[PDB]
Amino acid sequence: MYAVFQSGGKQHRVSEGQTVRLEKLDIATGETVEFAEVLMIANGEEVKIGVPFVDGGVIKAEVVAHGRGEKVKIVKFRRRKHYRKQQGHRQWFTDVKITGISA
Amino acid sequence: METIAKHRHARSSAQKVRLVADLIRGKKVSQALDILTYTNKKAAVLVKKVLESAIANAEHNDGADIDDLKVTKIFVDEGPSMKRIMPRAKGRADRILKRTSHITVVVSDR
Amino acid sequence: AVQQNKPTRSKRGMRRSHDALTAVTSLSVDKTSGEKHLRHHITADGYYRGRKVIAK
Amino acid sequence: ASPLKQQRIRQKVEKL
Amino acid sequence: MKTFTAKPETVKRDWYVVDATGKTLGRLATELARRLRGKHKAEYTPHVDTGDYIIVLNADKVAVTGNKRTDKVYYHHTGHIGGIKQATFEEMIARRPERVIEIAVKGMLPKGPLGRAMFRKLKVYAGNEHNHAAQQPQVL
Amino acid sequence: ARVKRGVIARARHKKILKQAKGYYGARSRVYRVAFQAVIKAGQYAYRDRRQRKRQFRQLWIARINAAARQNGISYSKFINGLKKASVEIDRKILADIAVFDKVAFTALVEKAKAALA
RNA sequence: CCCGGCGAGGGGAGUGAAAAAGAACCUGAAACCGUGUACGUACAAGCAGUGGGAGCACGCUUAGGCGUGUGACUGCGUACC
RNA sequence: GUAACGGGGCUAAACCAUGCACCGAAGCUGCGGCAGCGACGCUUAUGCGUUGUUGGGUAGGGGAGCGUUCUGUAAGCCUG
Ligand SMILES: [Mg+2]
Ligand SMILES: [Mg+2]
Ligand SMILES: [Mg+2]
Ligand SMILES: [Mg+2]
Ligand SMILES: [Mg+2]
Ligand SMILES: [Mg+2]
Repeated sequence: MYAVFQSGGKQHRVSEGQTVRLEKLDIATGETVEFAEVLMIANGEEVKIGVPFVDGGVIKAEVVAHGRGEKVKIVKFRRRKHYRKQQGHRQWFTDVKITGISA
Repeated sequence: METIAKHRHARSSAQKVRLVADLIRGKKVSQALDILTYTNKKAAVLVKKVLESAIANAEHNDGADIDDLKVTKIFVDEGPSMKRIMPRAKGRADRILKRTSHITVVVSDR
Repeated sequence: AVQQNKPTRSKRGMRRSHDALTAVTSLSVDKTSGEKHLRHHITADGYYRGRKVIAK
Repeated sequence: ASPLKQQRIRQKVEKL
Repeated sequence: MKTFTAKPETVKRDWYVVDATGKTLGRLATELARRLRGKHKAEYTPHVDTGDYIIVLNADKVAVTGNKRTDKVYYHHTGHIGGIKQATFEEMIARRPERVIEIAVKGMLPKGPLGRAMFRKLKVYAGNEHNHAAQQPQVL
Repeated sequence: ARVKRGVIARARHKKILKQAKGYYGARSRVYRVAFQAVIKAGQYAYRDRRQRKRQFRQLWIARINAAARQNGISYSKFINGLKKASVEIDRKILADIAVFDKVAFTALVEKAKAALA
């Protein structure tokens, strides 16, 4: 099977895949809580039942994974002009990973 | 070491002798002389005693013999710019550098 | 009769391109061990037939 | 004496 | 992981062939160039490399707009000063369908490398079959 | 009492001086780079990065066009079908599927094509 | 002791914790100049960086498209004071 | 030196009218975070969850910081 669903950005493509994202909202952990994200898989994608749009019905979902909810990155990013160099700011958004239990 | 034999100053520029000792490098040791003893000018004699050194120096520090060897590294580095002053007309500036150069040449083997 | 910027290292050698001497291609003579200039004969003592200067 | 060990000899003793 | 679509270093090419003769003029250039980049092509993200061979034929037949045929001019300029500039008709230049009239196409595309030898991938000839001397090797 | 400002010396300079993607010359040799090279990048990265989400945007929707207009009907009419379709409608980057799983895409084209009043 | 011109200078050997401490001598940065190696480079236009980004060189994960120098090619794009 | 569409080219790829579709900016939206500031909950110096909101900026105003040397700190502490 294959997949797709959003919640910030439409990153979902691969199978389970273990792949980046955003996070919860109070602080990732590692474990999980078993938060199955909600329907949108183009009926997966694979199998003679390679169904068209998403819902061949309701209740075709996945499950969490909490692949490891952290990460820095850093990007310099600091402007300039011709009579002042604001040169001073960096601001990532943290991030959580995931390995989503397949469709 | 695999026997060395430098100079130290000797007096005669970086580029001037970086020339000469480019012919030497790779083959050599036996070819040392031949291709210096003929190839003309001055720069190319202040190598033909640092080669006779870097050979007797492999018959002392190193027990190696006068037919082997290789000349696996040469380079001429920038010795102190020996400075003075020239007249000219009115005076302005005469930087005049009497420029110099250390030698180091190294022979070893396959 | 003067430049305006600085002829970078890059160009330092883009004249120098051509120089890097070339050396020889020498031969011996029937009578010296392996000397001989490219035109003058035995350095080893000095001659070609015989009494060139002082020989044998 | 091999023409470099000769270029030696012949001189190292045009010394002695 | 992270998307974009890879484009090996190309890894795919072709062998098409198209007549021209039919008075289609210039408008042909378009898909004669998009198909030289990748229109119909819905894969192989260009912008970096890509390609797709074509071979046009004759060309010495393409009605051209309306009056254009008599008037349209080209101007080469040799720059060897002597005060150059070389006006020339469509009429007069169709007395030699080489690089031009069919190379009103090299101007519909990128220019610079890529867009450089991205256009030699055209091939011209001035009389289809009979002296379509090009690689017979399989066309469409 | 003293300062011998010479200790915060290169500590201030090496600081940026370490900007040697080559760059070139004193553009990573001296302090010509000063900022006049790093402060450069240091802005180029601001926009010409910020720019990418429209530089990969137009990207997809060239492919997206080539696809559906290679099945009949193009990125203009196409999206129209798609949008008129509530829960039934997602959006590019994945409308890149047309390059790893055609039929999938080719199927989307259907669903889009048919929705068309 | 050895090369050298009864030179410069240098190589061994001795000293000594150390000579990478050798007397032009403590630490030994920068501008600047060499030698080694890897990627790039002989149809290619500009403040030379940015976003892509292949490929090679390299270390990698009992794939999972990774770190590193590189950077063909292609979107912008005329240093500062 | 074409050189008075930017060009290639368009007899529509020009013009009038009409209409749907789409591309398009840092605008708006979504989403993860920063700070200043009024509210809700809670605790409760407080904060913190949320929440309304504001943060282009030269002359200049105001407010927090960073590190350099010396000083008690200290015959303390690192340190062959
Ligand atoms: Mg946008
Ligand atoms: Mg020292
Ligand atoms: Mg090339
Ligand atoms: Mg990159
Ligand atoms: Mg401000
Ligand atoms: Mg101010």
